[PDB]
Amino acid sequence: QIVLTQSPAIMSASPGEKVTMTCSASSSVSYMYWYQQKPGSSPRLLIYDTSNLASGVPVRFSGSGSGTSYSLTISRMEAEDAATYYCQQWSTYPFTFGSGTKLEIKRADAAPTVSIFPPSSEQLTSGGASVVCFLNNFYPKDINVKWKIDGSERQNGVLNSWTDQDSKDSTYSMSSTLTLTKDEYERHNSYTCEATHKTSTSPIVKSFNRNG
Amino acid sequence: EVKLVESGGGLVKPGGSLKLSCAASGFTFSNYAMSWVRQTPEKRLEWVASIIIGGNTYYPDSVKGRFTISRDNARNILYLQMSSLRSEDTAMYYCTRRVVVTKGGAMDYWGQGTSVTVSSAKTTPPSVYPLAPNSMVTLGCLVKGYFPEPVTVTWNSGSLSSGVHTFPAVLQSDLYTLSSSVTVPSSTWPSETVTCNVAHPASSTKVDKKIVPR
Ligand SMILES: O=C(O)[C@H]1O[C@@H](O[C@H]2[C@H](O)[C@@H](O)[C@H](O)O[C@@H]2CO)[C@H](O)[C@@H](O[C@@H]2O[C@H](CO)[C@@H](O)[C@H](O)[C@H]2O)[C@@H]1O
Repeated sequence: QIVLTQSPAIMSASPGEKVTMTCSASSSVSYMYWYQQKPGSSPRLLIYDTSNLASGVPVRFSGSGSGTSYSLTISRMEAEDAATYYCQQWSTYPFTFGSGTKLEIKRADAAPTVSIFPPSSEQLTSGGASVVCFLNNFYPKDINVKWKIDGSERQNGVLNSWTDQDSKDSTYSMSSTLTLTKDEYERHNSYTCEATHKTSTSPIVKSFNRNG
Repeated sequence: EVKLVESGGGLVKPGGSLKLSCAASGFTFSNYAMSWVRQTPEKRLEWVASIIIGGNTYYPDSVKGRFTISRDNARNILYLQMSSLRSEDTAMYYCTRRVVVTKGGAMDYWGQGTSVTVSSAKTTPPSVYPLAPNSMVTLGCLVKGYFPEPVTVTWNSGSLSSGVHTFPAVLQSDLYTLSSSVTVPSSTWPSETVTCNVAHPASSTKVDKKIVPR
């Protein structure tokens, strides 16, 4: 019944900067705990009993608070610290969790590397034709993708998926798939993937002709 | 060398049952209290069971009467027996070790998780398609129309680590689709072989598809 509300829900910090996140509670709790979950991984304990560093945890991590209000602090932000941070409360009815603060590292702006792939011959023999576009290793995260079929925009049948900030180089990647039947695919010739990112004022374009 | 390996996950129809297990190594199992915590598809964390020194067990209201936690201090295994499941029980199930010296309670090691899906939809294996088209070249692999999650994608039986990332699955009404990409030097491919190895545990499927030029 004690609700933990973390803020802000997303935040972004430059390298070497100091960062603080907050956990406000619906009423008093005895102790607060902090966990870190990197993309693809299991949660990891950072701070226990509101202010104690858990074994193995770098010294730049700190906790405090009391009553209904608690915080976690990173004194000097580093790239390996990009992750989602959760608080958890102990009290007479313990073990409710906050929703998470997602923390990204700022890095140098990077333009996407764009690739487009026509359907495989295996897919065509079953009557299907997926056209796939990868947009790899960009920063910042905000990006738009346009599909053009024979020079005109197409919006139906399009599915996007985005990755998390890579822990290694801190970039983002994106996938866009346009799924058609073999028959719709063979009634057009030019397929084009159009990416607009703030790193460039004109769009990055890749394309193929079905009969080339 | 503390290790927690969960297993038992899968797909269940609503109202069925399932038993999870967790195999612990590298510490004196019997000396520690243990918990199960799950992460939902929206990524909220949710405590579901504890067993504490002395054998007392505790559960939140939404699972009381349906879940039962227990332990085997001989072979160092933790269990979660789940019964009368509902669609809201779909999650990643983690097993955790409880901190010993604390004024409260907290979980100082987590396993890697075992995935549970509760749904009337039917198990369906994936179709796997190759993505073939500069000093570097990008190749890929399309994994279309499976249920439930997850699928596992590797490149050249793990031989390729850098240059690989896999996009989260997207669910299109009852079937998942995902894609995986890898980048290699132009002088590596096509003169050598690139294969994506896909595994789907739910359906007992394992395919290896070669990427070939056009
Ligand atoms: O571990 C748990 O999940 C339960 O822990 C109980 O506290 C234990 C603690 O784990 C031990 O380390 C210590 O030695 O003894 C404590 C004995 O209390 C909590 O009491 C329990 O919290 C909740 O308690 C309610 C009654 O107070 C009960 O209604 C809740 O169902 C129970 O979750 C906690 O769950």
